[PDB]
Amino acid sequence: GQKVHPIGMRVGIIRDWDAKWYAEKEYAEFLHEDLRIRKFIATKLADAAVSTIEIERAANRVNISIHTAKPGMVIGKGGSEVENLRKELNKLTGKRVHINIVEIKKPDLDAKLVGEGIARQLENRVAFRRAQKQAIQRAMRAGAKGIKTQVSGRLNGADIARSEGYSEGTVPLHTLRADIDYAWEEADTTYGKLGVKVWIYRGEI
RNA sequence: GCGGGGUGGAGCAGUCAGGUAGCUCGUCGGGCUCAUAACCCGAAGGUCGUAGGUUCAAAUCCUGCCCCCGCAACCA
RNA sequence: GACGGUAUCUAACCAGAAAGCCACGGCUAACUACGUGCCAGCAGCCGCGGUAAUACGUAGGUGGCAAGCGUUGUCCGGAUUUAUUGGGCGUAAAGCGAGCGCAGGCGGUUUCUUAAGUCUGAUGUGAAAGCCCCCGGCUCAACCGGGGAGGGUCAUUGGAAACUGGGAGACUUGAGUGCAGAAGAGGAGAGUGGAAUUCCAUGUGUAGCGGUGAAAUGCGUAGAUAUAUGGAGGAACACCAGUGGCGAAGGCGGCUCUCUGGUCUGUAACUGACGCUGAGGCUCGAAAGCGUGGGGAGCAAACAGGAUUAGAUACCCUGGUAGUCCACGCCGUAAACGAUGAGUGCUAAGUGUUGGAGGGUUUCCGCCCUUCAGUGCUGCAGCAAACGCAUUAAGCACUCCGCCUGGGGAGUACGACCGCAAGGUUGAAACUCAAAGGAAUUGACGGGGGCCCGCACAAGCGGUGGAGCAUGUGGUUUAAUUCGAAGCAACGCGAAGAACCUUACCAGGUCUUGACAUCCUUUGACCACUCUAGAGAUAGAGCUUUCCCUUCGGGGACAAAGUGACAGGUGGUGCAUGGUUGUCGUCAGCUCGUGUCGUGAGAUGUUGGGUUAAGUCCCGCAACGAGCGCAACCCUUAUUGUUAGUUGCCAUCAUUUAGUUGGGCACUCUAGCGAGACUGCCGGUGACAAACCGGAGGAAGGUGGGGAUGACGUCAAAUCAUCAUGCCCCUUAUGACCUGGGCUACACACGUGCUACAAUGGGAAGUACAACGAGUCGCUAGACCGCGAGGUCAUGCAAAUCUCUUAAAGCUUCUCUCAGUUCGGAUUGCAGGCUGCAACUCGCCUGCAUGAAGCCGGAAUCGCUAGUAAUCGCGGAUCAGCACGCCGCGGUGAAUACGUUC
RNA sequence: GGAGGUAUGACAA
Ligand SMILES: [K+]
Ligand SMILES: [K+]
Ligand SMILES: [K+]
Ligand SMILES: [K+]
Ligand SMILES: [K+]
Ligand SMILES: [K+]
Ligand SMILES: [K+]
Ligand SMILES: [K+]
Ligand SMILES: [K+]
Ligand SMILES: [K+]
Ligand SMILES: [K+]
Ligand SMILES: [K+]
Ligand SMILES: [K+]
Ligand SMILES: [K+]
Ligand SMILES: [K+]
Ligand SMILES: [K+]
Ligand SMILES: [K+]
Ligand SMILES: [K+]
Ligand SMILES: [K+]
Ligand SMILES: [K+]
Ligand SMILES: [Mg+2]
Ligand SMILES: [Mg+2]
Ligand SMILES: [Mg+2]
Ligand SMILES: [Mg+2]
Ligand SMILES: [Mg+2]
Ligand SMILES: [Mg+2]
Ligand SMILES: [Mg+2]
Ligand SMILES: [Mg+2]
Ligand SMILES: [Mg+2]
Ligand SMILES: [Mg+2]
Ligand SMILES: [Mg+2]
Ligand SMILES: [Mg+2]
Ligand SMILES: [Mg+2]
Ligand SMILES: [Mg+2]
Ligand SMILES: [Mg+2]
Ligand SMILES: [Mg+2]
Ligand SMILES: [Mg+2]
Ligand SMILES: [Mg+2]
Ligand SMILES: [Mg+2]
Ligand SMILES: [Mg+2]
Ligand SMILES: [Mg+2]
Ligand SMILES: [Mg+2]
Ligand SMILES: [Mg+2]
Ligand SMILES: [Mg+2]
Repeated sequence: GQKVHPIGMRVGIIRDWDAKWYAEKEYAEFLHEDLRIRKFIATKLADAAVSTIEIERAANRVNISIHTAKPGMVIGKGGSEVENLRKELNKLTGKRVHINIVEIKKPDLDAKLVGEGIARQLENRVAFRRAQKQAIQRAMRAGAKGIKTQVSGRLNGADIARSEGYSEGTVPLHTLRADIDYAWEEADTTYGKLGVKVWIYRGEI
């Protein structure tokens, strides 16, 4: 059957909100500025392994923390690239933006990056079994307590869609204390959308 | 000309022996079934071919007339 | 010298004139694009084609072969698929139903002999050409020539002599005879016994009997059935009785006698291979059937009647003829079965039993051992596709016979033989299919079995189906009644808000780089507002008309224009998809790694014994572990310590109409941090286990109550209108703007609701008790106006402070008095109130008037196991306004569960 | 434990 979102289930139990601000009358305004901020960054930094955006609001300011496995690319030479990002965000948001780059250690354990990686390979006509197996290898070598991956759609151009997935170790989706990262990424192929889902189980909380 | 028949959609009673219009299957509506059949429950469908008489009252008795069916309509 | 100026040779000249055919899904060497969309076509077989075809057609490539390449036809091969080499017959095709036997095939030991078979030597011959072998010739090869070899079940002749055969002997083990015993439903004939059924007669006796799931037909007051005593007649033989016995098989069951077959065991006197098998022939051969003559109790095709049923030419019931029985003569077939031909020998064991034999003990009885022949069970080796067989082989061998060669057409046709007939025996082909089949495996299923669970049923309570109305759906209607959902799992569903908007539909009016983007662009503002026209969109006017900066060259931020790329689709396909969801179901399962078993698919684990809500745990186990689920971690609710004490609270105090003010946070409460339940404690049961039963303490006890949490998968289930997206389609349009209409249309059918049908009530008055929640142009106190909906001035509160919000059921009095009513409140008239630019189509509310059906609801059907159902209100999301819906909240608060057949 | 005997359901997918 259908399963609860692994992150939505643990938000407020062991996982915290990414939108780390409070508001009453500007809640609607702030929320949809965040969506424009998140959408803009996902376009500007599509080439950098940007995983988590945390937004904090202090009066007229907007503090934005960007987690990236390629901090050097995001920053650029002498902060050229991030500085061009604050100006673009300042124009977009209409207020002061501070951008904080955070280094993602162990990107092989970050579901979004792993899912994005598998998605890119499928777009290169890489064997879908191969793409998932080597993602599993990297995650386990990085020390994951377990990893689970799945690809759905018209695999290798098959007329009839099907889902093929692989797992290793433990992925206890019902254990609420388990720190299970999840991501869904889409790979657009010649035949249409392929859905890549990744579950990574790190040290339980 | 000799008989037989006209009553609900069809097939039949009731007609002799006057009082109250039904039975069989079917039709329609609802149930039951995944569905159909079977089954269950409700409803509808004729003032008795048609028009006069007799009577307190007729589908019934009397009379006519129109329809439908089997016979006959000529023998050495 | 016909060939003939032919071969051949030499010189010059030019790459110049000289390649195709088939195949490329697998077999099978060779792959991609278009085109086509179960069409056109391909195809040797399997099979391709249903709008993204390496299989159809074309092209480019590629493969094979090449002056050829392919197709068709024919033969051999592959084909062990007629098996001599070289197969089979328990269940796949295949053992004749069984015996007796002529011919034939085969046949024990041995001496001598022969030598037909067999083996061997020599000679003769097996023409030439041809294949093959050497050797030469043509420039090579083909081709030609020379020399050989090979080829015969050949003849003549000389040898050998084991084996088969012939001849003369000998032998005793096979086979038979004798002698001595053993058992038997073996057969035939003639008698005979009891039990029971039926009929008949006679008493007794009185209204039923009989029968089925339930009934009826039937029998009986003309005396039944039952009961007693008898008589008649037919058929079959209870107990004994037993994978017990006998027989070739079919078969044979009371007892007695007469005639008669066979088998088994000892003995070892006799014969001396006399044997085995056996086409063709002959004999026997269940049951049904046939003929002639008897018999006829019971049973029972047919048949009759009664039922069942949609129909029943059935199953069921009541009857009942042939037949079943006897004699004689036919028939000659059966899942005539061990679905396993006969004879012989050989190849572990264990244990029953029938008939014998021998010995060792036992007083006998019997026990012990050895053995023969049957009959069973279990089980090695071996065999087998497996199932299984296994000294009673399906094992290892030899002999003879029968039979088989894909399924269907066929055991049919024709012919023949046999038969009284019914039919039997023998037995094809055309044509057709690419399968039929055996065993085993995993699932699913069963009107199979066992064990369990769930408001599944049962036990209850209240409903739905009837009425009115609300709402969704079908249908119909319509210019449109937008699209989606359809068994559970569509139908108060997407819609948590259709008057306009929404809106996707329709009519009319309109626009064509566009309502919305990006990119180029240009002598920069654009909007905005104003007026006319217009339903409006829109036009035609007036009027204003932009910033950032750097050095002054400009650029960049934004329009707005221009123009071409492009935009735009709630257009299609949820059978191309991602995501999301329902569903089985919070049911307990679903698997993997390694090992092991199996030829194999698979199996094991995961089953078994317990236990649990649970694949929960324990124990056992050819398994040992692991993962996804279960459980736990999370939320809420029930008790409590501590910290905190306002806006919450008021016990001890004084005060106020007031928890008011002072004062205090003690209690309540709010909220963080903690405490508490863990089978932890105790008794019993249990396999020293898991666990179960009860107990104490405790606010809470065994998951405390509830929630969140939904395994691998299932239904090509839902969604291309949330979004996204492959492919397809539209592009002055299927895009876009506007006003109006529609989505709310109504002869009808269904789903879900609401309100009722009254007195456990209606009406009036008085009085009490919640919780979850919401609030800024919002929630609104208080006062005043209005019958009311509400209006007016005005107040507090961005809020455990103010407000919505004095909850309704409830309780206490009064009234009504069973009435379609003082029940019910549909429908309609009139008059108003709000929100809105506007409520005619289409809003909600109010007053007055009006006062419909409905008297508790057919078949059928739904929810619920307690703070639940039932009933009562309250808040919220969407929302200007608008729900009887949805989500949540508290009040009051039951009935029942024996039990698991359905 | 094992063994011989006593109503209906298009076609493709
Ligand atoms: K082909
Ligand atoms: K052979
Ligand atoms: K036989
Ligand atoms: K010889
Ligand atoms: K005898
Ligand atoms: K006879
Ligand atoms: K024996
Ligand atoms: K054939
Ligand atoms: K409906
Ligand atoms: K889907
Ligand atoms: K295994
Ligand atoms: K506390
Ligand atoms: K699409
Ligand atoms: K879409
Ligand atoms: K309703
Ligand atoms: K209703
Ligand atoms: K009262
Ligand atoms: K309106
Ligand atoms: K009702
Ligand atoms: K509202
Ligand atoms: Mg190939
Ligand atoms: Mg082709
Ligand atoms: Mg051959
Ligand atoms: Mg068979
Ligand atoms: Mg057979
Ligand atoms: Mg007979
Ligand atoms: Mg036969
Ligand atoms: Mg024996
Ligand atoms: Mg019940
Ligand atoms: Mg109703
Ligand atoms: Mg659909
Ligand atoms: Mg509209
Ligand atoms: Mg409109
Ligand atoms: Mg689907
Ligand atoms: Mg299982
Ligand atoms: Mg488990
Ligand atoms: Mg076990
Ligand atoms: Mg759980
Ligand atoms: Mg579908
Ligand atoms: Mg689309
Ligand atoms: Mg509607
Ligand atoms: Mg009444
Ligand atoms: Mg329950
Ligand atoms: Mg309640």
